[PDB]
Amino acid sequence: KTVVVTTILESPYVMMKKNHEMLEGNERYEGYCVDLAAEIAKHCGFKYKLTIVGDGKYGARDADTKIWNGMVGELVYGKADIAIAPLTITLVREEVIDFSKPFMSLGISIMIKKGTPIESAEDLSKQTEIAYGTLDSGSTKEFFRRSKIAVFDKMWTYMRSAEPSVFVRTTAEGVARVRKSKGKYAYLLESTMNEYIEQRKPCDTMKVGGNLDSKGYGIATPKGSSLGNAVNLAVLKLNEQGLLDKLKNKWWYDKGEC
Amino acid sequence: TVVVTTILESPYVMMKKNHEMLEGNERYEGYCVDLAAEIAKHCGFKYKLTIVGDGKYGARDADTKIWNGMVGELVYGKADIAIAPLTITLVREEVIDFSKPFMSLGISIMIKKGTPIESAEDLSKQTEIAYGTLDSGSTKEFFRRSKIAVFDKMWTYMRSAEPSVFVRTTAEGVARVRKSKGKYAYLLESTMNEYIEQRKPCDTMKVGGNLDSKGYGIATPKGSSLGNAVNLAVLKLNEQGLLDKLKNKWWYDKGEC
Ligand SMILES: CC(C)S(=O)(=O)N[C@H]1COC[C@H]1Oc1ccc(-c2ccc(C#N)s2)cc1
Ligand SMILES: N[C@@H](CCC(=O)O)C(=O)O
Ligand SMILES: N[C@@H](CCC(=O)O)C(=O)O
Ligand SMILES: [Zn+2]
Ligand SMILES: [Zn+2]
Ligand SMILES: [Zn+2]
Repeated sequence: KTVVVTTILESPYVMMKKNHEMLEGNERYEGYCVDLAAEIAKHCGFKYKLTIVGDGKYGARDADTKIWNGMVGELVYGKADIAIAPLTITLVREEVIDFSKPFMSLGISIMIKKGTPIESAEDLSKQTEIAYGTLDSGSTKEFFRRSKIAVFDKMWTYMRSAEPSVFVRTTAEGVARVRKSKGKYAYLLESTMNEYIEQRKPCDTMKVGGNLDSKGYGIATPKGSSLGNAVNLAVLKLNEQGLLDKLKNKWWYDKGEC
Repeated sequence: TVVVTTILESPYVMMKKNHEMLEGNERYEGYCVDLAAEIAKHCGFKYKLTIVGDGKYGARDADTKIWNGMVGELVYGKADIAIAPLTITLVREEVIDFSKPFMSLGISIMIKKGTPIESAEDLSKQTEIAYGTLDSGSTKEFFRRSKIAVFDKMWTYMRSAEPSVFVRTTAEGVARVRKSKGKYAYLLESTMNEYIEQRKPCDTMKVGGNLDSKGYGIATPKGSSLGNAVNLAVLKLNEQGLLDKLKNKWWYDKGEC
C-alpha cells in the first residue's frame, strides 16, 4: 500500500514549489525532507504520499486532555505511517513513537538581529531590555520547561510569565519578530533553522554563542511499526554514502544569499 | 550481573594510577566508566566491566565471516552490553543493536605541529608525508568503501603502502605521529584527536574539517531486552545535560595545553 508521510512546511525542509498550483501530489513540494523522503522510499521500495500536518505543529501532549497534537499525533492516532521532517528525538516522544538514528544534528541556539548586544544564553538571562522566546509547541519550549540548569531555569521563569507572550506559532513568526523588533527580541530556535536564515536575504540576523544542547532529528514511525527497522537501516546507508551531507549542502549552503 | 565489554582507550576507559590496590570496576576510570555507572543506576542493574580480550572494536573477517572485538563479544554471547567509543555503522547494525548516539564524531586528521597539511585533499596530493588508520575499526572501513575521489585515492595509497601505515591501537598511531618528525599523519575520530590535542607534550593538532559525521552508540546483542531500557537512559542522560558534563570533565577540565 501507499505509505502516508506526515511532514511540515518549514524552510528549507519542505516548501511549496513556486508553480505548485500547476503540479500534483508529491510534485508540489521541494526541500531537504522532500529529497530525503524520495531517497528513503526508493531504498526501502515503497510508494508514498507527502501530506502536510493539518494543525501545522511538531507535536506536544496537552497537559489536560493528554492528546498528542502535530506530526506526533498523526502517528499516534494512525493518520500517518511515517514522519519525515525536522522532528526532534526526545524522551517523551520516544515513549509513544519510534525514531530512527538521527539524520541531522542540531542544538538550541540564539538568533539575534545583527548588532544586538547579546553573546550567550547567560547574557539573555542577566538582562530585561531584550525579550526572548521560542516556538509555542515544540521541543525547544519543552527543553526550557523541564531544565534544572540555573541559566535555563531562570530563562524559563521569565518566558513562561512574560507579557505579552514571547512564544510564537511558527518559525517564520519568530524570525519576523526578531527582524521587526530593532534588536529588542531574540529568538531561541534550532541551529539548523538559525543557520539557514542567516544565509538568506535580507542578511540581518545572526546565530550567536554556542548551542545550548546537542541532539538530532529522526525519522519517526508508530510504535512497533514494521517500517521502523528498514527506515533506520536506510538512514545509516544514506549517511555512509554521503547523501545526508550532499543534501545539507544543497539546501543550506549551495543557495546561500549572504 | 550484566557483563559489560569495553576497551582501553583514553579518555573513555583507563586504568587508575593506583589500580594495583583496587578490585573489579574500581580499577578503571574515564568517560565510559562514568557512563556505565549512570546507565546501571538508571536501569537498576549490577555490572562487571571487562576489557575486550583481543583489544579490538569489531570487524568481520572476509574469509571466515567471524566477528572480532567488542562486536564479536556481543555476537557470540560473551558480553551483555558494550559501553565504549563504538561507532554506529550499517554493517554492525545488521548483527547487533545500538542505542541512539551518546556522542558525536567525525573522521579527522592528526598532524605533528608544523606539518604542511591542512586537509584530506592535501594528504592525497603528496607522497612525502605518509598516513594511515587503526585496524579492525570503522575509519579503515570508511576508506575501504569510499567512492569519493579524494578518499578512494587515499585508500589506494594506504592499502599498498610499504611499510604498513596501519596501526593496532590509537596510542600506536599517536606515538607514530609524535616520533615521525612530521612525516606521518594519523586518521582518527575527532573525539580522540581533540583529547590528545589537550594533553602533554602538546605537539599534535587536529587539522581541517571532519571527513564524515556519525556517533558512538551503546551496543547490545540483537533482540536483547536491555536495548530498549539503555536507549531510554541515553536519551534521559542527554536531556539532563549529563553527557555534556562528562565530555567537559574528561576532555576540557582535564586540559594540559
Ligand atoms: C550513524 C549516523 C546515522 S548517527 O546516528 O550518528 N547520525 C549522524 C547523521 O548526521 C549527523 C549525525 O547525527 C547525529 C545527531 C545527534 C547526535 C548526538 C547524540 C547525542 C548528543 C549529545 N550530547 S549529539 C549524534 C549524531
Ligand atoms: N524540531 C522541533 C521544532 C522546532 C523547535 O522547537 O525549535 C520539534 O520537533 O519540536
Ligand atoms: N570507533 C571506531 C574505532 C576507531 C577508529 O576506527 O578510528 C570503531 O568503533 O570501530
Ligand atoms: Zn539513493
Ligand atoms: Zn543520573
Ligand atoms: Zn582471515
